[PDB]
Amino acid sequence: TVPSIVLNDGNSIPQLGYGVFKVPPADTQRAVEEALEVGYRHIDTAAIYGNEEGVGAAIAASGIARDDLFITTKLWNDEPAAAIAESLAKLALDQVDLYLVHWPTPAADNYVHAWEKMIELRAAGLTRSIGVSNHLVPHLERIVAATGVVPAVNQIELHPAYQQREITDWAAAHDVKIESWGPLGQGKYDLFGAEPVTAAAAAHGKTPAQAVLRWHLQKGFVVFPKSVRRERLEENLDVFDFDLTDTEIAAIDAMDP
Ligand SMILES: [Cl-]
Ligand SMILES: [Cl-]
Ligand SMILES: [Mg+2]
Ligand SMILES: [Mg+2]
Repeated sequence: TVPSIVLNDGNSIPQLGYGVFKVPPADTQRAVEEALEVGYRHIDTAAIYGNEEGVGAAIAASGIARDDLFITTKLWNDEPAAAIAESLAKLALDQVDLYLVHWPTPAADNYVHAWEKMIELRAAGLTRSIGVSNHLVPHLERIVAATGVVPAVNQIELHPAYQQREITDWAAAHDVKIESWGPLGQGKYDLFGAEPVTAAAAAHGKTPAQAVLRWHLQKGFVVFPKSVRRERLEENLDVFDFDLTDTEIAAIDAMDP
């Protein structure tokens, strides 16, 4: 099953979650109920852009203890507070488990302020944990030095061809968990056809997608494979029954230059 990762604030998070994806608002409830039945307990609603009413309905009708669920969401575009408050209403929840704000600005003149706001959100109990996205080592050092609060999570683009090692190393050194955004390259390159990928799939009797997912997992990363078809939901979840060897992992790691 899905292992629970330790967050720096005392909370634990299921390593693999369901990313609500490609679902019109009316079918959202049904989709989440399906993920719940499959076995997912970690839900990420980012991709639905605030169309969370259906998510709330599913949770409410699920029968699952609040404490057994992990609700994640992110602010896309002074407004995290307004944003989260609205989401809470839609979700019919007192708080979410994890809240993340957007990539720092090219102007880099507000990410600190943004972090201060997140800290207040947390203090206000709107979210149990606070994290960031696309924060580089310098961004991270800056917010920590400025606020004294270390993010629980840092969401960054991550896949074999692009690993952002500086970030992951730093994170590991400071107890920050990494969430792999676009874990499978987003179909931008031939990931499934890569020798290191096919080789692992073949050896373990898994699919290439599965092998890659496993790679992230063994590396200690948090992932939200964006599933649509039940078949995929299933496969995406069934990646805890095998282990890539150290050699298998290194071959994949070598995919980046
Ligand atoms: Cl709640
Ligand atoms: Cl992807
Ligand atoms: Mg340090
Ligand atoms: Mg070993």
